[PDB]
Parts: sequence; structure tokens; C-alpha cells
Amino acid sequence: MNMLVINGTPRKHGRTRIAASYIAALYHTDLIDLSEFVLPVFNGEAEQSELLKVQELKQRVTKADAIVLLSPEYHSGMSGALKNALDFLSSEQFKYKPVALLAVAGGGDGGINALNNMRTVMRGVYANVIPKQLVLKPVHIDVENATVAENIKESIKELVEELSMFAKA
Amino acid sequence: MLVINGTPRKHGRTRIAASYIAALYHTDLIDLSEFVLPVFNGEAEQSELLKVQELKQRVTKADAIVLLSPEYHSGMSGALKNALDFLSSEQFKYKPVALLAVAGGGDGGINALNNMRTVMRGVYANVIPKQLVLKPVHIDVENATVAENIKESIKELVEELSMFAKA
Amino acid sequence: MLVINGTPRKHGRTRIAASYIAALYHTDLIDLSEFVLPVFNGEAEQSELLKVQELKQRVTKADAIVLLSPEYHSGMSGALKNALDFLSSEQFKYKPVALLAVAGGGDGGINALNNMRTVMRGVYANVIPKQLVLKPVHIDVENATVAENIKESIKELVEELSMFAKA
Amino acid sequence: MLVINGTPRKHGRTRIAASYIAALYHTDLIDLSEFVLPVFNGEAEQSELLKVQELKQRVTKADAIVLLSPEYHSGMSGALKNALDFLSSEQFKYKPVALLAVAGGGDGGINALNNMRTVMRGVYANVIPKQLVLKPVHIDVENATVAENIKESIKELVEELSMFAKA
Ligand SMILES: Cc1cc2nc3c(=O)[nH]c(=O)nc-3n(C[C@H](O)[C@H](O)[C@H](O)COP(=O)(O)O)c2cc1C
Ligand SMILES: Cc1cc2nc3c(=O)[nH]c(=O)nc-3n(C[C@H](O)[C@H](O)[C@H](O)COP(=O)(O)O)c2cc1C
Ligand SMILES: Cc1cc2nc3c(=O)[nH]c(=O)nc-3n(C[C@H](O)[C@H](O)[C@H](O)COP(=O)(O)O)c2cc1C
Ligand SMILES: Cc1cc2nc3c(=O)[nH]c(=O)nc-3n(C[C@H](O)[C@H](O)[C@H](O)COP(=O)(O)O)c2cc1C
Repeated sequence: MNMLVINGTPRKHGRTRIAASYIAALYHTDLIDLSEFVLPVFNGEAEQSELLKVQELKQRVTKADAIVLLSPEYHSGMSGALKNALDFLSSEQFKYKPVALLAVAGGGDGGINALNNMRTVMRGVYANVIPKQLVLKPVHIDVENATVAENIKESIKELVEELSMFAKA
Repeated sequence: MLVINGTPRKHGRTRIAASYIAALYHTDLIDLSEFVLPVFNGEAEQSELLKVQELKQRVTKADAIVLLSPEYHSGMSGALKNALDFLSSEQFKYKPVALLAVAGGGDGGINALNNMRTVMRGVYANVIPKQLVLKPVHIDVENATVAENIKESIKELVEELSMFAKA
Repeated sequence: MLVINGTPRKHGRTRIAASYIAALYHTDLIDLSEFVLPVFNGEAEQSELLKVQELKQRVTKADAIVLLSPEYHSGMSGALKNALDFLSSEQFKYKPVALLAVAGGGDGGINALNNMRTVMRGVYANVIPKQLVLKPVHIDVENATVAENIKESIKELVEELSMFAKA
Repeated sequence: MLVINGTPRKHGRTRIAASYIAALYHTDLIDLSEFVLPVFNGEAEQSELLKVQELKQRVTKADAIVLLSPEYHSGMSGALKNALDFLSSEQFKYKPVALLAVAGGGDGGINALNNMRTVMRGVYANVIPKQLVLKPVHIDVENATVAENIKESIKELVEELSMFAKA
């Protein structure tokens, strides 16, 4: 298609999971849901590299032409679950890969810290993070309807479109 | 005082630095290379896990914490962040914390420190000014200890932490 | 206690916030809106100027500092950073500091806070955990003061700052 | 292509590095050590100033920018930030930008880079992945040029910048 969406929240009832679901559906992308895609904690031993899930993670990330990286803001940073998943990876999978960042925060001043955390880590693996970044609040998520609210759809639209533009370049 | 090793690798350099500090100053030690937690999932039953309970108790008990982490991809280890996701200001509020990052070289270290500092402030911890970046040259793997060159810097770090803790 | 207004704009919101704190908590006040310093150039003759001498002297004399800044382009004001460039850990070492940023809206505020935080610890200052982001809704321009909705948040900020100062 | 020297010091190392790049790739050059601006105050009259109009014009016409800055107190120079405060996304939107920071050594460099990356993204610029930290060893002051050991890295940096600009 050939885009990929990664849900960074490990909570099955997490808001980030809903945002990711919507994007994956509307824009016909691959979807990695960390709430369902449970990895072991990276520990650096050889057998972990043989793990089915680990090989799948690498495979699906490499084939992606562009990645929408979503994460909830936990303690002013990305989820430990998402960071752990990335710890299995490297520039091998991310080099020059167009990445759009989206953080789901709960409080008032939350969101930017998670984004910066993700941007720094992504740049660390030589990814190409696009300028436009998005912070979602509870008001942007329609839990009862398992989708995002109308108020945020335009922003997401622009995010994905800018990502696609960088991907074509 | 409590020392927390943020590297999940049993052979990690960060574990060596953490062990040295813990033994030299007779502190409590939480070693994430042995202290294995499930990946946070936000479930209530998970938060009731004995290990999670233990983590909370030992952190809140601590008068001061030396927080060590390797730099993985310009940030703290996922293992450490995952452990922290189980916790909150209830365990960290106003608690004196000293930051130490072990990087593989180059320009590594600061990103991990900043990541940790931001997260710790997020849980209302009292992060002291002095922060330390260790490189492979500062670690003696053969003898499973730190190199002589960094010992004074570590001493300065701990003593400043103690100063903030007693104040 | 010393309050520093980071906004160079005479009509800026940050100036209103700063003036409020200085007035109600009877503190010293450095207003970069009219405390005009030249652009740092590293020349020795600059440190001879009475304003920079005054800046250094009032910072060292302060028992605790409330550092306010607008968020310009996801960072602290150039005016404030320029003023800080004249200074160093000589004036800031272990200085209790509380951060406050004023943002135009949206997702602004945090970047300026982090910027100031990183710079402040860079000069070895003791930045307290509690930090504030003020939005237009927190500023009562018509009455040239802060809104009632933010007064006790500031109160808490000053309280925590004082606590760190006493200890 | 445009090269911006962030150091306001006429004898700054950053000025040396900037001059090397500007001459090697025959680029435009804005030298803040001699391109003096007033402290931004937000008043309409300032935008009438020749230097301000010049700054805006030369930035917009640039197809790519190499942004250099010394690390002052774990951040970009106040001189550079002040200059950027005059500008906005109107001049930087989708502009390819390569970051380079000159640090006095130690753990310095990353903080200045992060500061610049955050601010640049704040004005909607397109900051490339590759970033460079130059240290004293990478600068030959007596020869008024960069050391041979860093010439390759600088080349790779400019080449990646060109690639993103040709997109
Ligand atoms: C462990 C934990 C830490 C959190 N810390 C923050 C925070 O630092 N800032 C914030 O805005 N929200 C914070 N929240 C609230 C989340 O932003 C909120 O749950 C949001 O919906 C994203 O999380 P979710 O995708 O799992 O639902 C935290 C939530 C959890 C579970
Ligand atoms: C997954 C992973 C990512 C790493 N990324 C970085 C990096 O971003 N910057 C760096 O300086 N070193 C990096 N390294 C090297 C580590 O800093 C090095 O292993 C160091 O000894 C600390 O890790 P350790 O405690 O597990 O030994 C990375 C190592 C691993 C295993
Ligand atoms: C040059 C400039 C850049 C600005 N960039 C931002 C921004 O990055 N984020 C934001 O929330 N507000 C931004 N604003 C709006 C200010 O935050 C707003 O004016 C606020 O009141 C603080 O500035 P002040 O103290 O001068 O009033 C910017 C304002 C100016 C003058
Ligand atoms: C006001 C000031 C603050 C400085 N702070 C730092 C620092 O935070 N980290 C660092 O590595 N170097 C710092 N330095 C040293 C500079 O990195 C050094 O002068 C280097 O040559 C770059 O600055 P320059 O372009 O003016 O030469 C500082 C220098 C000055 C003048």
C-alpha cells in the first residue's frame, strides 16, 4: 500500500489504540497493536533474536515505506512498551524511513514530551521524522464509537498526507 | 539509599556501574537484569502482582535513588521505562534522584539523561543538578568493576545526592 | 527572592505574570522588557557594563529565582537566553529555581520549560520539580494582572520554591 | 545553500567552521558575529530595520540551510535564538536544515542540537536526520580552519542536506 501504523499503548482499553485503529482502517495500512503484540522485555540474549514475534516485528517494519508512530504519554515520555519494542530494532529497519509522530495525552500540558522522546529515539535510529506532529487529547477520541472524534480528522488527514509526500520524495 | 540498574542485559556495562555503587555505599539494589517485570498493560490485576508491589515498596522506602540506565537509541532502556510506568508520584514525589547513563560512545549519554530527567520530573522526583555519562573507557569489564578514572566523579555524584537527601 | 521576566515585549503576557508575582510576594524584579542588555559577544568590555554587573550581582544575591519566559518558536525567548549567556554557574550553582512559561496556545509551553530547565541545570542551578504553563486564559490583560484561576497554582509554585530554598 | 554562523564571538570556533563550509560549497553566509541585530522586542518598527528585512530575504531564498551554533549553557546561543525570533514558518516552512553544534568538549553538543532541532521544527522546518557535534579537536584555530579529522563528516552532512533539498 504500503504504509504501517504502530499503536504504542499496551492497554487494550487505551485511547492510543483507538486512534491507531482509525488511521489504519481509513488509510488502509498495516497495523501493529502492542496491546495485542506482546513482546518479552529485551535482555540481549541470542535466543530472543529467534523469537517469532521479534522476527515479525523487524520484517513488518522494514517493508513499510512510511510509518505512523503513535504513543500514549506515560510519565512525560513514550510508553515503556513501545520503547522496549524499538530496543529490538535499529537503523537497519529505520534508516531514512519517513515517520509521522502522534502522541495521546490525558492531562492538560501533556503530549509534547512524548513526541520529543519519540523524535529523539527515531532520529537515533536514523529515521526521517516529518515536521508535522500531532497531540491528541481525550476530547479527540470517541471511545463509545471506537473511533476518533470529528474534530481531529482534518489534523490526522494532514499528518498522513504530509507523510505520504515525504514517502514519495 | 537505593540503586537502580536500568539495563536488562545481565552482561550490560550499566549493571557493572550499578553494582559498584551499591557495594561501595552499601545501598539497596534493584537490578532489572534479574528483576523481571511483565510489560505494563494497565490492568488492575497486573498492578497487584507481588513483584510490582515489591517495586513500589522499595522505591517509596528509599531516601534517595541513584538511577542508572544504558542509552538505547538515544533514550533510556525500554526495560527501565516499563518499570517506571508501573509507578507514579506516589513513590517519587520530592525524592532525591541522581542520574547516570552508560553510552556505547560517540555523542551518546545526554539523550538518555534528558529522557530520564524528563520522566523523573514527570513523577515529581527531585533530580539533582549533577549527572554522569559513562563510556566504555570508564568500565572495566574484565574485572567486573568501574575504571579508576571515573571513581571520583561517581563519589561526587553520590555525595551531592546525599546532600540533597539530608537537606 | 528574585523574579525574572523573560519577555522583551513591553506588552507581553509574561511581563504581566512576572509583575504580579513580584508585587504580591515582595520580590526583586528584573524585567527584560526594559532591562535592555546588548547582544552577548564574548568581549571583555561587555562584562564591564553596569547592567551585566547588576545582572550578575542580583542573581547571586537572590536566595531563590522565579524564571518566567514566553514560548517563542518552541523555546525560551532569545532575550532571556542572551541574558543568561552573560552568566554562569558562578551565579547559579545550587540556586533554587522555579520555571514558568507563557504560551500563545495549542500545545505550547512545555518546550520552553524544557529549554529553560536544560539551560538552568547547565549552569548547575537547582530547578524544582513543579513547573507552570500559563495560557491566555490565565492572564487578565484588562486588569493588568493574572486571572483568579491561576493564583493558587503560582502560590504552590512559590511555596515549593521557598521550601527548597530553606533546606 | 545558506550557512548561518550562530556564534556572536568574532573569535568563536563556530565562525571558523561556518566559514569553512561556506567557502567549500560556495554558499551564502550570515555571520552573527558581524551581522548584529537588536534584541527582539516585537515592535513593528523593528521589522523596518534593514538587517531584519535582509535576514528574512536571505533565509527564504535559501534552498537549504546549514545551521551552526556554539553550545552556550546546554543550548544554542542567545544571539541565534534572538535572530530566529524575528522569523517564522513563513521563512522556514519545509526548509531543509542541517544542524551543527560546536562544543567546548565534555558532554556538550547534543543539548545545543536538540534545542535547535526543536526550534527549527517549531518554525516548520525540515531538519535532516544527520547532525554534527564539533569539538576543540575538530577545530584548528591557528590555521583558522577545521581539522582534517572532521572534514569527511562535514561532507557527509552537506551531501545528505543536498539530497533532501533535491527531493
Ligand atoms: C502509567 C501512565 C502514566 C501517564 N502519565 C501521563 C503523563 O505523563 N501526561 C499525560 O498527559 N497523560 C498521562 N497519562 C494518561 C494518558 O495520557 C491517557 O491514558 C491517554 O489516554 C493515553 O494513554 P492510553 O493510550 O493507554 O489510553 C498516563 C497514563 C498512564 C497509564
Ligand atoms: C538496543 C541498543 C541500543 C543502543 N543504542 C545506543 C545509542 O543510542 N547510543 C549509544 O551511545 N550507545 C547505544 N548502544 C550501546 C550501549 O550504550 C552499550 O551497550 C553500553 O554498554 C550500555 O548498554 P548496556 O548496559 O546494556 O551494556 C545501544 C545498545 C543497545 C543494546
Ligand atoms: C516570535 C514569537 C514566537 C512565538 N512562538 C510560539 C510558539 O512557539 N508556541 C506558542 O505557544 N506560542 C508562541 N508565540 C505566542 C506567545 O507565546 C504569546 O505571545 C504569549 O503571550 C507569550 O509571549 P509574550 O510574553 O511576549 O506575550 C510566539 C510569539 C512570538 C512573538
Ligand atoms: C557563554 C558560554 C557558555 C558556554 N557553555 C558551554 C556549554 O554549555 N557546553 C559546552 O560544551 N561548551 C560551552 N561553552 C564553550 C563553547 O562551546 C566554546 O567556546 C566553543 O568554542 C564554541 O563557542 P564559540 O563559537 O564562541 O567559539 C560555552 C561558552 C560560552 C562563551
